[PDB]
Amino acid sequence: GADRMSKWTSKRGPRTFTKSRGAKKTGIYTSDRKFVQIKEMVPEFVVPDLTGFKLKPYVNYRAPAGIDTPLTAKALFQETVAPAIEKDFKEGTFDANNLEKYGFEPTQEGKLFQLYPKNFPR
Amino acid sequence: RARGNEYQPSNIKRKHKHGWVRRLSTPAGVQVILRRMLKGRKSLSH
Amino acid sequence: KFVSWKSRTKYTVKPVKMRKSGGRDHTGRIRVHGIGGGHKQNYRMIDFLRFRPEKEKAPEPFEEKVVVVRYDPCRSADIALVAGGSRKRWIIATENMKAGDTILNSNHIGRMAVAAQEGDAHPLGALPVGTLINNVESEPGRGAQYIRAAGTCGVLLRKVNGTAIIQLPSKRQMQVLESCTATVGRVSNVNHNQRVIGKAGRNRWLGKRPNSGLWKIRPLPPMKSYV
Amino acid sequence: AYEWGVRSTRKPEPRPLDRVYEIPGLEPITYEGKKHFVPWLARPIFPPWERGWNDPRFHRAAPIHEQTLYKEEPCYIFHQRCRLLEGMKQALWLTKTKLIEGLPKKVLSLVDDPANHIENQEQRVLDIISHARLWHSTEDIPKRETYCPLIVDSLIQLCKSQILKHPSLARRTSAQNCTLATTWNRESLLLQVRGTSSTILSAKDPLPVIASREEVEATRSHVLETFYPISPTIDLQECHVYEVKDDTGFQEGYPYPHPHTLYFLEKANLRPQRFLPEQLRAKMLLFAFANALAQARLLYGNTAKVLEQPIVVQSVGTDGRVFQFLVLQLNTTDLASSEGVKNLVWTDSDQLLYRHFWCRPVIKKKVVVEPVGPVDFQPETFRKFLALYLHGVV
RNA sequence: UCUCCAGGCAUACGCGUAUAACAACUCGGAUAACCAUUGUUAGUUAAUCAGAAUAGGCAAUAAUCACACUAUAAAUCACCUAUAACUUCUCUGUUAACCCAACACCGGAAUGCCUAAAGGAAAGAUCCAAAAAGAUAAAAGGAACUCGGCAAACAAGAACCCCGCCUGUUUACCAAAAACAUCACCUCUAGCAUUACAAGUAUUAGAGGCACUGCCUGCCCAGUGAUCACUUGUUCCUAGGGACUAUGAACGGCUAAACGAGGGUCCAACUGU
RNA sequence: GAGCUACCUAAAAACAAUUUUAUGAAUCAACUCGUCUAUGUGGCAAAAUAGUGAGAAGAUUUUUAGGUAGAGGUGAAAAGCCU
Ligand SMILES: [Mg+2]
Ligand SMILES: [Mg+2]
Ligand SMILES: [Mg+2]
Ligand SMILES: [Mg+2]
Ligand SMILES: [Mg+2]
Ligand SMILES: [Mg+2]
Ligand SMILES: [Mg+2]
Ligand SMILES: [Mg+2]
Ligand SMILES: [Mg+2]
Ligand SMILES: [Mg+2]
Ligand SMILES: [Mg+2]
Ligand SMILES: [Mg+2]
Ligand SMILES: [Mg+2]
Ligand SMILES: [Mg+2]
Ligand SMILES: [Mg+2]
Ligand SMILES: [Mg+2]
Ligand SMILES: [Mg+2]
Ligand SMILES: [Mg+2]
Ligand SMILES: [Mg+2]
Ligand SMILES: [Mg+2]
Ligand SMILES: [Mg+2]
Ligand SMILES: [Mg+2]
Ligand SMILES: [Mg+2]
Ligand SMILES: [Mg+2]
Ligand SMILES: [Mg+2]
Ligand SMILES: [Mg+2]
Ligand SMILES: [Mg+2]
Ligand SMILES: [Mg+2]
Ligand SMILES: [Mg+2]
Ligand SMILES: [Mg+2]
Ligand SMILES: [Mg+2]
Ligand SMILES: [Mg+2]
Ligand SMILES: [Mg+2]
Repeated sequence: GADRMSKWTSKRGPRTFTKSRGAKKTGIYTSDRKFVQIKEMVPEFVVPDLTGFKLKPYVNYRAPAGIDTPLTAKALFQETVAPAIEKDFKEGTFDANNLEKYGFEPTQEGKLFQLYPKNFPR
Repeated sequence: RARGNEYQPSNIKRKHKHGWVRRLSTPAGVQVILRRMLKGRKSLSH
Repeated sequence: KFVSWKSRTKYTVKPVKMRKSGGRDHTGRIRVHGIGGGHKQNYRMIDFLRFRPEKEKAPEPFEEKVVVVRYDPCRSADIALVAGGSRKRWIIATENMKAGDTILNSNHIGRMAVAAQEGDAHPLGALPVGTLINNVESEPGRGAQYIRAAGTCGVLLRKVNGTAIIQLPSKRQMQVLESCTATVGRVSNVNHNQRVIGKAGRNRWLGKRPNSGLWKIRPLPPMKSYV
Repeated sequence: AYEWGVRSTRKPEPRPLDRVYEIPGLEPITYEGKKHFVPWLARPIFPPWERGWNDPRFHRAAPIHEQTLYKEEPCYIFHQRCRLLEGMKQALWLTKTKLIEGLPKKVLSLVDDPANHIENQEQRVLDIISHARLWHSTEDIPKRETYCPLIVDSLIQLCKSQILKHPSLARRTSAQNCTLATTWNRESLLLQVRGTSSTILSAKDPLPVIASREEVEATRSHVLETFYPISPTIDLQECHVYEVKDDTGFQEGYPYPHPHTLYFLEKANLRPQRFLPEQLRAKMLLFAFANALAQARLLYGNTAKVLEQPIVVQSVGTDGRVFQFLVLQLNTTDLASSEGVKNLVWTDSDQLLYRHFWCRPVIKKKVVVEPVGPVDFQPETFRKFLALYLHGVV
C-alpha cells in the first residue's frame, strides 16, 4: 500500500528519519550535542561596487553582434605567451627551464585557486 | 476475525525488507534488480 | 545477526547483563526445546581456579576473607564474594560458609595428610582418602568443571603414585593427577532438591517453556516366523 | 583456567597474505592503481598513513608508557566512587588516626545553652523537611537527586540566620563543588586522594583545638588495627601515570584560608549507587584528612613532623535522611611510619533527622492511618548539626 | 434559538495536500443543499517541542512513597588518571475531517490527559396494510411448550451423577471440549567447556511418558544340612577330574476437596415457551 | 515472503474500585477473549452486529525493532499457523 514512485524525503517516515534538502553544511556537530558553525565554511558573497558602471541588463537592438569565435587554448596562448617568447627568441634569452617566467605554473599545489582539481565554486 | 488488513504500514520495515541496500546485499537480490532493469521498470526497489 | 553476549574479556565482580537465547543458534533456528522468557538475570563472573595467586605475587599458599554469601540467579548453588590482598572475586560457596570466614588456598602438596577444613582448596595429593570434595578439575590448572552444583560432593576413593580416583556424584569413577586442585566439603544449598515448584507459572519464571502436545528390535529370519 | 571472551565475538584474524608475496624477486600486481577493491587482484600492502598535521577532532592518544607522567611506582588514588571493603578500620589505618565515639564535649555543650536555640526551631526544621521532600517540586514524589541537596542547603540557611545573634558568623563564606587533593606515604605505599565536596564552608580564623597536647601524646600507646588478609589498598585505584599535587580547594591568597566544614551528599536515586553509612564515614575521613593535610603542607611546607598547632576540620555527610557527623584533628604530618603520635577523629554516626516521610496520606478502609508529613522527627539531629556550624564562633 | 445524543483533545505510527479561499457545477459523495469533486491561488516559521576527541583504571549491597519491613522469580553512563581542543545556531519535522480494511465500510488501530467547558444529530416527504425484525405491557394458568426451560422472566436460588486435579491452551472463518499443557511422580541419554544446551557440570542438562496424595496387591532374588558342610550352576581337562560361584517388577481401587460458558439430572422460583 | 499468523530476542508500556488465609485468590470495570441466542447471509463485515457470557497482578495483555523460509520454519498437536 506504500507509494513507490514518489521521492524519499524527510517529511516522510518516522521522526528518527531525517535527511537534508541539499543545503551545504556550514558547521560541525561536536560531542555534547552542540552545533559549532565555522565562519570559513559559510559562503561569502563578493559583490563589486556598481557606481559609475555603464553596463545595463539589455543592449541596443542596433548593436551588431560579432562573429562567434569561442576561445581556445591556442587563441589564449597567442594573445598572452607568444609575444614574450618571440621577443626573447630574437634576443636569444630563452630557455626551457624558465617557462615559469612567461606565466607557466608547474603545479597547482599552493595556489588559492587551483585549476585542477578545482577548489573554488563558480 | 475480519481479514484483509494484513498490511500494517511501517517505513522502517518497508525499507529494510525491500529497499535498495537490502536488495544489493545478496547476489540473488542483485539479480532481482537486474531483471527489473531489463524489463524497464520505473521502480527498481522500494 | 546473532552476536553472543559472552564478549567480556576482563574479569570483574560487577554483574554482567545477559541476553537470553530461547533455544536458538546464531543461525536463528531452534536447537533446544523448552527455553523461553523467564525473569531477567545478571551474570556474576565466577572464578573456578581457586588457587589463582594474585598478580605480581609468588605461587605459595594464600588466604582470603569471605565478604558475603549471595544468591545466584544463574546457578543452583550459591556464590560467595571472597577478598584477599587487593583482589575481589566470586567463587562457589560450600555447605557451611559464612560471612567473615577465612579460607585457605594452598599449592603445597603435603607429604602427610592435611587436616580438611571445609572451603579450603588443596591439591588432591594433600587430601587423605575418604574426604568429600567439590569443584574438581580434570587437568592440573584447567579449572573446576565437576561437582559444582548445589549439594554435590565427590569422594576421594584412592591415591596411588601421582594419580587419584575421584568418584563423581553420578558414582562414575574418574582419575586425575594428584596435583589437581579440589575444594573440601559439599556445595551449598544442600536442600535444593527438596524444592517444590508448585505451579506451572513458576517454571515459566525460570525460562522453561511447556513440552509439546504431540504424543525396535528387529527379529532375525529364524525368529521372524515366531515373532 | 577459563578465558573470558568467546572467539566468535573477538576481532577476526587477518586473512592470509597472497602467496605471490612469498615469492622473492616478484612484484605483485594489485588493485592499488585502480583505487578500489577487486576480487581477482592481489591485495595491496599500504604503508602507515600520516595526515601531516594535527586534527583535534581525530586526536589519538599515546600509550601509557609514553606519557610524560608515567612512573614505575604505583600511586593508589582514593576518589568519590571508591568503597573501602573494610570501612572505617581501613580508613583509620590509611590516615593514621584514632577514633573516639561521640562529638567533642565543647561542640556538644554549645547547643545545650538555651541562647543558641533558634526561634521556632522545631517548626522551621519540620517545614524544611516538608519543603525538601514534598513542597519544592510540582511532582507527586520528588527524587533524591533533588531533595538531598535541597535538605542540606535549607539547613545551612536556617543555621546561617544566627548572624543576628552572632556578628562573627559574617567572617565565613561557602563555595560549592570544590576539589581537594593530597599526596602522602604510608609504610612504603604512595597514597593520593582526589575528591570534591558538595559544599565547603571556610572561615577567616582557625578552629579551636579539641584535644590538649597531653591527650595527643597519649595516643602513642594506641596501635592501628590490622585487617589481614585484606590489603590496605583494596578498592583504591592503582595509577601509574600521575602528578603529585596538594589541593585545599582554593588558590593561595583566598581571604578565608581556614576550611570550617565539608558537606558530602549521597544523592543517588538508586540504592546500589549510594554509599553505605560505614563507607560514607570512611570517605568523609579520607576527604577531610586530605583537606587538613593539604592545609598543613601549605603552612609548614613539605616536611614531616608532629604539628605544634594541630588543624581541626569538620565533615557532615547525609543521604537526605541519615546524617553522619565527623570532627578531625590533624596532629602529625609524619605518616610514613605507623607508630608515633596519631591523629584524632570524633564521629557521631547514623543520626536520624526523620524516620520516614509520607508524601501522600496512607488510607486504609477510608481511615487516615498516617498523616502526610515527616514521621518520627528527631530534633536532636539538628542540634548536633547546629552545634557544628556554631563551633568556633560562640 | 430550540430539541435531543455522549469519547473528546493531544502525541506516536501511518497517510501525502484530502488543509484554506476563490471560481466552477462536466466527473466524484451511492440523493440534494453544500462540497470531501474540478480549476486557480495560497499554506506548516523553533537553540527551549521533535530528529540528526583519544587511551587507561574500576564497581558485592534491586524496585515497590524505601523507612520498618518481608520476600524471590534476584531485578539499569558515572567516577578517577593522563592526552587533545580553548567560544557555537546551521540542517530537518510541524497543514488536514487523515491510517489498515477494493468504498465517506456498524470493522481493526498504541500512549497521556480528561468525561463534557470538548464533540455531535437517530427522522428526504407522507402513510399506518400483510409478512418479517426490535422494544414494552398481560386477565386466569405457570413448562401443560420443546429434541432440550432454547429464548424470555417481578426469577438469577438449592442439590446430585459423568469427565477432567486446579488457573491456563487449541481447530483466524462451522468443534473451546472429556483433547493439549500443567505442578507432582516415573523412565531413558550424557563425566563435559569458548556461538545453542551454557559462559552451565549428575541436587545439572536433554529426550519422553504420566493427575498427584495416601492405601493395597507382590514378579522376585541357587538349594540341603546351617560365619559354616554337600548337591547344584558355569566353565574347562578328559563319566572321571580340575577351575569358579560369593527391599521390590507388574498392577489396581481411591486424596476428595476445590474448581468448569464441559456433558447429563432434579427441586424452588420465574415467566407470552 | 514472518508489516498477517506461530514461536523467540531486545527495548518499553498498562492494570481503577472493592474484599482477601496475600495470591496463576474473590467481586467487577478499562482491557483481552469469544460461551449461547437472534439478526445478517452479494451483509456495515470475503466472519460483522445486538444482547448474553469467560479471564481481568498474570503461564496476563499490549507497543516498537530484530530473528527462524517451503526437501523448510514454528506448534501448551488443532496435522494448527507461515499475507
Ligand atoms: Mg489483502
Ligand atoms: Mg502488529
Ligand atoms: Mg503428551
Ligand atoms: Mg463556492
Ligand atoms: Mg451524484
Ligand atoms: Mg475542505
Ligand atoms: Mg479542491
Ligand atoms: Mg496541527
Ligand atoms: Mg472489504
Ligand atoms: Mg458541543
Ligand atoms: Mg423515516
Ligand atoms: Mg416483559
Ligand atoms: Mg399473563
Ligand atoms: Mg413436557
Ligand atoms: Mg408436547
Ligand atoms: Mg436461557
Ligand atoms: Mg480442565
Ligand atoms: Mg479454565
Ligand atoms: Mg482463539
Ligand atoms: Mg473455528
Ligand atoms: Mg469455554
Ligand atoms: Mg465456537
Ligand atoms: Mg489429556
Ligand atoms: Mg468448561
Ligand atoms: Mg417447578
Ligand atoms: Mg514481527
Ligand atoms: Mg488493580
Ligand atoms: Mg484470579
Ligand atoms: Mg468473572
Ligand atoms: Mg471465576
Ligand atoms: Mg501458543
Ligand atoms: Mg490429535
Ligand atoms: Mg486428526
